[PDB]
Amino acid sequence: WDAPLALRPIL
Amino acid sequence: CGRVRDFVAKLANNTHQHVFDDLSVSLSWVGDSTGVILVLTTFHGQSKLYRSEDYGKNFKDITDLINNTFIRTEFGMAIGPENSGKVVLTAEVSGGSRGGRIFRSSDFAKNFVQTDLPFHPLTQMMYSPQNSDYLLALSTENGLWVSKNFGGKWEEIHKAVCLAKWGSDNTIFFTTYANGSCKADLGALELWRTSDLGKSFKTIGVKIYSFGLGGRFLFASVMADKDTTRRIHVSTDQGDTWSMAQLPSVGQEQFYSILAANDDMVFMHVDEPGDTGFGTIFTSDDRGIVYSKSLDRHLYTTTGGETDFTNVTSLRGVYITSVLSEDNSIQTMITFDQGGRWTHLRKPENSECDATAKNKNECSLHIHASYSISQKLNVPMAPLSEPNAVGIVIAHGSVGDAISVMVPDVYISDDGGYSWTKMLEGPHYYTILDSGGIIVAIEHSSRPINVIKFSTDEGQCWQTYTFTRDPIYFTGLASEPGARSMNISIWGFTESTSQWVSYTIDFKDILERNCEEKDYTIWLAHSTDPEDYEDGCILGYKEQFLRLRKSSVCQNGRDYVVTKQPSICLCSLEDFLCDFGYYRPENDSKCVEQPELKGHDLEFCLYGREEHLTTNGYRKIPGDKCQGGVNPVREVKDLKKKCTSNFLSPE
Ligand SMILES: *[C@@H]1O[C@H](CO)[C@@H](O[C@@H]2O[C@H](CO)[C@@H](O[C@@H]3O[C@H](CO)[C@@H](O)[C@H](O)[C@@H]3O)[C@H](O)[C@H]2NC(C)=O)[C@H](O)[C@H]1NC(C)=O
Ligand SMILES: *[C@@H]1O[C@H](CO)[C@@H](O[C@@H]2O[C@H](CO)[C@@H](O[C@@H]3O[C@H](CO)[C@@H](O)[C@H](O)[C@@H]3O)[C@H](O)[C@H]2NC(C)=O)[C@H](O)[C@H]1NC(C)=O
Ligand SMILES: *[C@@H]1O[C@H](CO)[C@@H](O)[C@H](O)[C@H]1NC(C)=O
Ligand SMILES: *[C@@H]1O[C@H](CO)[C@@H](O)[C@H](O)[C@H]1NC(C)=O
Repeated sequence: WDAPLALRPIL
Repeated sequence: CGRVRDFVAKLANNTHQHVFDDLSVSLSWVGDSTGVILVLTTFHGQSKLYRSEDYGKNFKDITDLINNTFIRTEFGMAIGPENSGKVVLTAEVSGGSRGGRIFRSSDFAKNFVQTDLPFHPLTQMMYSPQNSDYLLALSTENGLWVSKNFGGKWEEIHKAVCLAKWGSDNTIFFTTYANGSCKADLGALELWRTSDLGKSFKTIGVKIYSFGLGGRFLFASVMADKDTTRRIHVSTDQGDTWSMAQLPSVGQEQFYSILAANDDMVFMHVDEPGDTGFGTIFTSDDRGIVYSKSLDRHLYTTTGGETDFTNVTSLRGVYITSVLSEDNSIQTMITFDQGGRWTHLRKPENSECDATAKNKNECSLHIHASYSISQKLNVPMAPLSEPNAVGIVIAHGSVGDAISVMVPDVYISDDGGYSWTKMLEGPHYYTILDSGGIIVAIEHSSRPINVIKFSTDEGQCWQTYTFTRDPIYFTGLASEPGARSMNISIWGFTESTSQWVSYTIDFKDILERNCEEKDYTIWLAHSTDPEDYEDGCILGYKEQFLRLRKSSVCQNGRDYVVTKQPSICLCSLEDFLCDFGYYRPENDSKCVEQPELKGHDLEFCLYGREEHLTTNGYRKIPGDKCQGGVNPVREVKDLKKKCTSNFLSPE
């Protein structure tokens, strides 16, 4: 069971 | 406690079952104030698509509307922004095609239309923020396509593209390669922009490792010439002009991470060298250029991954995260003022200290967020906070001198994490509804369940209600994003053969009346000490809220404005951070020059810009909106000369 929705950009 | 009665008949006729399929569910909401939910079951070669428009009480099958094709969950249900009503599902196609095929709707999933594409997509399609008809996508051949007509007609705008993403006013940014592929040319890339959908172009950066956007700022990591290291550079103007940040350079094993961002400032994690599993938080100024060590030994895993860093959205200035001791134990730190000062969370009054604590009487609360979960502790949900539900913070935790491995209880705050209390014994799943009118909770158990707990008085008193005769193995909750509805959906499956199911409960008849000018009370935010004149002055101002009474029982409503009023405090020295080259030696004192500028301080003062390098040693905290009071009288001083003084310069 998944219910997808702010990811943190990695540099 | 437990004053609400005559409640069984109120929930019974509002409970609404609906069954699906034999034992990959995938749920996406479509637009605010619609009730449109889309389930995509996937058998793995078969798919089945469902659709409510009454907040998940009743569904209807629309597998037919996608010509009963197999859909790839990998990309998942690409939902458009706002109430644009747009849904795009990416179909599996038989191998050896020219390109892929997509099922797309622009009418809240009433009429899907088939569309073959000129390319095979590698990513989910990205909806522009400005205009919902404008999509982009990156092919398997690393080619950036764009469509102006909601994915009808696609135009390939560049040939070799590693990463692309939208910005404000339909501007596309992206990174490109030359000789090899992406992984080989990592470091030797260049960063483009197009203002006008790939008609015009501009090489806004070179020798790039990677790029990213947070709030107002464009960030880009850049490799140094004759070195394996890289440095972050910041543009506030879509990459026309650039300035190197006042942050340390890092190697190829280490990373940067935009923990959080807005118009005012950015929290920046910088990994510590040597595979340590931690780094250092730095908070920016309004320029995004000068940084300031907020927190040491901030826990953040190898190769990106997980952190406990958490914006407590239910109060201004509040952020929770987790840090590692020298000991090699994990403690949870809270900041109430945008990462100026950090500290331990207050121990709950209704709790004894666990086995981690040296002292039995005295300890602190610790919070289970993404790290606890990753390490397979018995933690169903990370912390929860809704901005409309002012004050309210719900999370799992341990009470002691560190995070403990024991099965945690659920603790709640009503004031943005100054004070706490045990909400429920043992782990639960939780959802806030109607802006803090009703909190709702389901137990996490090995064996199946049939009951749901609810609290009208913000966690202080709970009421049990049996929502089903034949019990279910619970999997998750689903509510309408925004946390303004009163329509929870309880998902699970039957005892093992087995199949999916969803009991959806309206709470309309429980909160029978709407609220009134009598139900709300005055509440000051950030109340340290009322006897002080400057009580509640975070970032140079106070806020006083109208807040729903705990005792009172009513619907706030879908159109509930959070009523607050500011009070602008006087500026002290504390409202100013120290600009580059200065520091605070004594605790609570003036910003004064550091004599030895070393490390990346010395790097900035040499390699930099004179504008940021000349200063009176003070800048206003970003987002700090004080008036009057102290203003830095000190004379300006150019710091480049002092640094270059020591070097013999060529004629
Ligand atoms: C931590 O969380 C809070 C709450 O989520 C963030 O504050 C919110 O910031 C947003 C974006 O800057 C503000 O949005 C507003 O949107 C309306 C409508 O478009 C617009 O009229 C306003 O000018 C503004 O852009 C919002 O005011 C604000 N919300 C609250 C409740 O304070 C905060 O930015 C987060 N911190 C970080 C570093 O991301
Ligand atoms: C929980 O779910 C129920 C549905 O299961 C939601 O009911 C909705 O209630 C509103 C009335 O307040 C209906 O709004 C419509 O508004 C338009 C424009 O004003 C009007 O022309 C229509 O005649 C209608 O009144 C809406 O259709 C209705 N939904 C259904 C399926 O009947 C309810 O909003 C949810 N509860 C909360 C608190 O969000
Ligand atoms: C609930 O719904 C049923 C079926 O429509 C009806 O018989 C009953 O009168 C309703 N009200 C109550 C209070 O049970
Ligand atoms: C299925 O796709 C075909 C394309 O050949 C289309 O003509 C048809 O309208 C679709 N099915 C239904 C039942 O409409």
